[PDB]
Amino acid sequence: MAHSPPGHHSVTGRPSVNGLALAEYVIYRGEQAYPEYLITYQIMRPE
Amino acid sequence: GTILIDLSPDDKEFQSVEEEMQSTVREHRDGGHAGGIFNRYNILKIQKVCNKKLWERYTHRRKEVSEENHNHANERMLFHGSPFVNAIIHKGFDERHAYIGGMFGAGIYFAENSSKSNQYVYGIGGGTGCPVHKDRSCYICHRQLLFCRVTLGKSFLQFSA
Ligand SMILES: O=c1[nH]c(-c2ccc(-c3ccccn3)cc2)nc2ccccc12
Ligand SMILES: [Zn+2]
Repeated sequence: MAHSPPGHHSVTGRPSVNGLALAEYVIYRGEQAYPEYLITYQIMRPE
Repeated sequence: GTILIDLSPDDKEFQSVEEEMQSTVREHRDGGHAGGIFNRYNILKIQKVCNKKLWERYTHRRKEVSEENHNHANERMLFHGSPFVNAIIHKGFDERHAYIGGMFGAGIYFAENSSKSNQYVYGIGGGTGCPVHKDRSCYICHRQLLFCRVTLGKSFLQFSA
């Protein structure tokens, strides 16, 4: 795993083209996330 | 040490998690190639993941980050899709769960859009799709995502295509 940029704890990927996309995030220490919910699902075929 | 507790669909907690899943679907620039073609999900089950040791590992690091950032963890709830969901819920996130080739370097990636994380359920690029039918847009096979508590602390902003 890489290191966070010096002086930072994560990276935020802000979309700069697709105006509808939301942010994505990266952490470099597994201790910085806890898997609170497990969601079981299917994708639905559009009508 | 991990226990999974089912949430009832009548529970407000089930309902708020389902709403975050459903309301953060978007269209993807690959036209559905990686994650499939869909506008919404059929939620089958939502379980609380309970592990005391893993929770304390999280809160220990959260306090370290907060103390480095004027008592602000900058904690978010974010989606994670991965072929290794089973490993994650039993053993915790670590370096073997990192996307080595990701746009922002080798780390563990999370999304605000549930449909972004859905693209990784069967691996990078959707891999070969579901194991039963080899279909990245399978409407039959059950998928799993994690909705995760994530400490961002001071986050480096990358503007990005
Ligand atoms: O939920 C995500 N998972 C993943 C992802 C990517 C790769 C892997 C992985 C982990 C170990 C070995 C091979 N692939 C696990 C999860 N990448 C994302 C990128 C952007 C936004 C969200 C995600
Ligand atoms: Zn299938």
